[PDB]
Amino acid sequence: PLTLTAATTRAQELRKQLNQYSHEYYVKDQPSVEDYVYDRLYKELVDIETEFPDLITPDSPTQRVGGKVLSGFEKAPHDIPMYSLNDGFSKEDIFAFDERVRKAIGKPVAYCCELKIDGLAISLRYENGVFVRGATRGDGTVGENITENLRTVRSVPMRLTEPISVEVRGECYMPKQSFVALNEEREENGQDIFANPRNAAAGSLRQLDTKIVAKRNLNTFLYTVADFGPMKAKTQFEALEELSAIGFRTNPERQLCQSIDEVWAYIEEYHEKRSTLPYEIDGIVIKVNEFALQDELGFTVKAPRWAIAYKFP
Ligand SMILES: NC(=O)c1ccc[n+]([C@@H]2O[C@H](COP(=O)(O)O)[C@@H](O)[C@H]2O)c1
Ligand SMILES: NC(=O)c1cnc(OC2CCCC2)nc1N
Repeated sequence: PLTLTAATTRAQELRKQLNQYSHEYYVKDQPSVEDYVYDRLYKELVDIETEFPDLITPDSPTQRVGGKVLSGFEKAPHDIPMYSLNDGFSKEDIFAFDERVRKAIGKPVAYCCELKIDGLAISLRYENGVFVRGATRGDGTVGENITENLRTVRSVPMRLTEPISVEVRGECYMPKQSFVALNEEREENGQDIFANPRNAAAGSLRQLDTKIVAKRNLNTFLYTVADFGPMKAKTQFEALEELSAIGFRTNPERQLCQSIDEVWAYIEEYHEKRSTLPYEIDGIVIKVNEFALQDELGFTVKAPRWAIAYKFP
């Protein structure tokens, strides 16, 4: 037989090994083991959880399939507000942004450049390493609590590597290939298609039945922390490294540019690589890298003064 005692220990072992495999596959996009190895262990875990349902834990990989059905979403306040971004549309707009930054700071300034992921802004809160809240940006100060749905998003860690208390923010999006596939499925079932993957991702995260959301193939890129916790980064480039280090999925295409000249070249570089990417972007986000200089520039009412988004038409 398998006793409750033996199963309690073995279950944790399985959770640890499977989540590590899930990390490599969904977060690093680089699995280490063949699928059949994962499926075999996963099946063993499912058997144990079926026999002893009390052994089911929130960080168990079986829970990714969802199950809960909400009546509605609760309000999710952001005490550290989630701002939006000021826009630029021309090479002149970007150089003018740089001129304003140098005027305010008084010296040449480095920019961390990121692809602008076209999706839904999310905030992920963790207590002692445990996922405890997921939320939409909403209006910047109050969004929707979509914790249950984001449990189904495989790149989102249910328990972090270290027991750290942090809230991080990024983009949840639907990959192109999944957008294509979902719309076909809607065509088959007599449904209106989504106009674009941004809309598909937003309609997905608005679903109240978490079982549907788990089927929707959503993914994430994290790019900032609202509350730092123990985190050590002093620059945006450092933050992105640290975010990867504690277990989040980050976008590999960011670059540290030491002149506005390098910024526009980045912009031209990816303005064309755009088509080759598995996800949609609507532009590029230019951030003053040093956090000390970001604080110095501060925020307007709408947006940070230390950033600008170059939009593609
Ligand atoms: N490390 C791996 O090879 C790995 C990890 C997670 C999921 N998968 C694959 O993804 C598919 C669905 O798995 P999950 O819904 O449990 O994530 C399965 O076919 C599974 O084999 C593979
Ligand atoms: N859509 C994106 O990919 C994206 C959006 N926003 C930001 O930075 C904002 C975060 C709060 C102040 C600057 N970075 C991004 N990469």
